[PDB]
Amino acid sequence: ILVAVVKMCYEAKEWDLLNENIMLLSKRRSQLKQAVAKMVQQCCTYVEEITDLPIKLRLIDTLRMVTEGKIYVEIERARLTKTLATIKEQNGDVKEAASILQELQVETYGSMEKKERVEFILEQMRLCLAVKDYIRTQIISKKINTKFFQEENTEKLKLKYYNLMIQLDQHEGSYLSICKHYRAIYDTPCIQAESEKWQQALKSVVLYVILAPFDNEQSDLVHRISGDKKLEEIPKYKD
Amino acid sequence: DYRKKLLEHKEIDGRLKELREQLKELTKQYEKSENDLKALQSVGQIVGEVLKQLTEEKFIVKATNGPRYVVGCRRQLDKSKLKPGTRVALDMTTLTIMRYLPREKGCLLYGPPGTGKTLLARAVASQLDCNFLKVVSSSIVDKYIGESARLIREMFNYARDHQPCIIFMDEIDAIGTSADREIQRTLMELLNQMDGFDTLHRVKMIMATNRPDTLDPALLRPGRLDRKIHIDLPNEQARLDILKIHAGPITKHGEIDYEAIVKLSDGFNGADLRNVCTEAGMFAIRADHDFVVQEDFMKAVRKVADSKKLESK
Repeated sequence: ILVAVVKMCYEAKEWDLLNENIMLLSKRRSQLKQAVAKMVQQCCTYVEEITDLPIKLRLIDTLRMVTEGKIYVEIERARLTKTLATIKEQNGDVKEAASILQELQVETYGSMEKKERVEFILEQMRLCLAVKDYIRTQIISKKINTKFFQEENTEKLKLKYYNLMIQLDQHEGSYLSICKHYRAIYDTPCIQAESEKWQQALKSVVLYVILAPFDNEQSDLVHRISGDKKLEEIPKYKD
Repeated sequence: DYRKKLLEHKEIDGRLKELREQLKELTKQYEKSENDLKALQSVGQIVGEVLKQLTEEKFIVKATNGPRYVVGCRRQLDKSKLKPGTRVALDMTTLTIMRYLPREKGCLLYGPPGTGKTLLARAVASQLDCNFLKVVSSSIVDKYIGESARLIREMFNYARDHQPCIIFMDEIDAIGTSADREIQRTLMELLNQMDGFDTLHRVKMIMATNRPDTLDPALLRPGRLDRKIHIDLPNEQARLDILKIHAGPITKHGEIDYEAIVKLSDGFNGADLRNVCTEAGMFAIRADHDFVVQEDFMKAVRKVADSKKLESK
């Protein structure tokens, strides 16, 4: 049997009771990550299907503990809000988009995260298909492409997310969104098999050079694709 | 008869082709000698400074000796460096111009138990520092009336003019009546030259102390030292890592236990543990042997580490 009311009331009402009498702030920050990691580990083993009543109070409490904390490695704080956001995806309530996307900025600034930043940054454009806010897209590929070109971020599926990044700006924009997007996919056929690149890579390799501005980029951008042996094999080479 | 002449002639050709390397290496330096002799032909240049420019082609120069002159514009250079305010060079003949002459955010790491955090700054500086700019806490004696404001503005001004600037403050407990007025003066100057339009992305400083009661509650306030990290456990995992990746070139006995040497030498730092192991090497080199019995190693750990614990005042 488990009521979980007294359980959430003990920790929910007793957080710094031992830290209020000790006037010497020890600022341990060493076993706190292990304690919070143990809490999210036990709640991770009891998070799938146990009881639907206490989970909303536990989650609504820990997401407030994210704001009340203000000092963490910003790993578990993102873990609870993304494992809650995944539930909110199929739950049908998109009102939390301002919460996850508003707190994501706080959860991505103040620390050095290389691998977790890309694995957790997909939430910026995940619910954007349901939100479709133009100003939000203007704030967040701006906040997305701050400092990252190739390095310090490895997965394998990198090109897939690359296609998943600026295609929504192509949905918001009209033509200029792919001018800088379709010009950087030349390394995509080198990473994976070139069999399927004829339909997507070698097809989008001409859209950005046709839709390029007629002032200066048309003069020099036409020389980057010239010389490739696969260019003449396309029937559109005459076009 | 015939098969051996190929190997023999290969030997004569070998000793014949192995003598060119003894000369072709020094012929490059010999030719470099005449290259320098042809490079020392550009002589007779003088310096000058520009204050006021009337004509875009011809301006006024100021020599270091004191007399002033006026020069022209050379067909090779452009008007980029010709603007005033940049020290340039001149020639003795025709006073032509060859080229110009260029003139010349916070983290607190304190541990309430034990000492040796300055040696932690020696560990980080010995790991990756790449910027040499040290400031000692014994330069603010202020035995005069007290004018360290221009010392702070001039020091951080040299930190703006000098890109490499990573400071490691230490021994601040003895400098931390009007004993606090100078601390509020220099600290308020630190805020006055750290909270405004200061290059925080280039400057860096680390403050160290020795006692938990003299922590300078003014420095304990946020701002000055935002990143605060306690030293209660001296990073036993990072200590073991420092011992592993710093125990490479030092050769010791075959049977060696890292956990025992780590556990018997704690409290200060892992780089100090590296000083204990290199001290055990400083005694193994006295015992003119590469590997010795761990008894002397335990004498360096117990006697040297406990000597650090006793004489670490």
